[PDB]
Amino acid sequence: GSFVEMVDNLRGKSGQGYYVEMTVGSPPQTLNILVDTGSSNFAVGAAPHPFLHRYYQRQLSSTYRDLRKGVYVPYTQGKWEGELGTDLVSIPHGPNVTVRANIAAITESDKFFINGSNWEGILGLAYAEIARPDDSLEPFFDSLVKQTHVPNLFSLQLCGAGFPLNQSEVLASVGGSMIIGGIDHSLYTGSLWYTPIRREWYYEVIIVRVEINGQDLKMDCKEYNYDKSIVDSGTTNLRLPKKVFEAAVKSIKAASSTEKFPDGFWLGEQLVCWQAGTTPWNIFPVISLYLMGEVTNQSFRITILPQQYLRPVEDVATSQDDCYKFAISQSSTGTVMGAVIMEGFYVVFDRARKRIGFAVSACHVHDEFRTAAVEGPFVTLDMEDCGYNI
Ligand SMILES: CN1C(=N)N[C@@]2(c3cc(-c4cccc(C#N)c4)cs3)CN(c3ncccc3C#N)C[C@H]2C1=O
Repeated sequence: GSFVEMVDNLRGKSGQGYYVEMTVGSPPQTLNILVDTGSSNFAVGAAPHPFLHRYYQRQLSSTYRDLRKGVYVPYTQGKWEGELGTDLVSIPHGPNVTVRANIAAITESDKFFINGSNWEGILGLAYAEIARPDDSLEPFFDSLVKQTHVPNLFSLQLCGAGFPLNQSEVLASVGGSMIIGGIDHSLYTGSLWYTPIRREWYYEVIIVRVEINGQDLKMDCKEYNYDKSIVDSGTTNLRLPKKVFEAAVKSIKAASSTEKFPDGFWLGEQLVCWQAGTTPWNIFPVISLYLMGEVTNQSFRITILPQQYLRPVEDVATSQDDCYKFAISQSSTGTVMGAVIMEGFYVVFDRARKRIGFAVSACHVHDEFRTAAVEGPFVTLDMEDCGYNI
């Protein structure tokens, strides 16, 4: 561990997202910010809202600069509108630098802020191509790298607890680490394996094979990346393209057939509970995603356990039972490797070398019989054909 100042600087959980503390303005205004590798804007609440107990007050910052331009950001689950500007920004438990970055001051929103999440803004870590209004609005990390000597790379260790965390607990627990500008060896075990970043917009990758307990899903690999596959700290579930989801669920049901679960469970709608300590992890299969390697015709695989894809939730009666929701769901916008994948691994976003690294996380949840894994290499042909083209 060479970055002790940044280790354990995250808080939160997959259901509400993971956040890091940041400061904006002069004097510094502290805010908690959602870490999102699935978007590219730095936006913070800048007006009163029922679910916020603090927000960015531009009139109190001597270094605030108005860009005199609005920004509207509508998405599937919600939306927000803001006013663009720039200000000095820092990350207390991060690199010891202060940079002038773009900030979308959120003045109106719908279904964005969450009651009890404890975060007041979002940090989009993806590329400029997907920044709103357009790619001319420089993303925070781009500014950080351009204005300082911080290496163009960051790594994330998202730590799921393995059990439900109440309001007080989630506030006092360490949710993981975001190492800005480097890789901390204390956050993973084994080796790091890299997959190429296919294109720099979202953090796009290419999946070349999928197994459920060693059994090949056997679909045309293009299906696995239709219409794209991305790594997103801002998505709770492992989301799969409709046809892949259908085949995967069928296989997971078959592997766990000694126990029957209601359709609502598989739809991610209702929870399933077991007497305290008796969750039958062993009847559920491990899932392996093979990713294109850096060497020609070479791939590697990352394997997760049900301890990753069964999300712990508190029982409706807050009993002593151990309950979960199935965290794999369908998508009409490609594969999304969300917290379900990320909680099992230390993930290195090596922007400098256009690649993403994976290693078994020192904080992944497992049992005495199985562990998450990152293994390689495997001989794989025509992997370029697995990538989708409109
Ligand atoms: C998938 N995904 C995502 N990666 N990021 C967004 C948000 C995620 C959460 C959220 C809430 C709770 C838990 C978790 C988790 N884990 C995440 C709140 S808002 C932001 N977004 C944008 N997209 C494009 C441009 C700008 C923006 C913004 N802002 C589309 C949203 C989305 O649907």
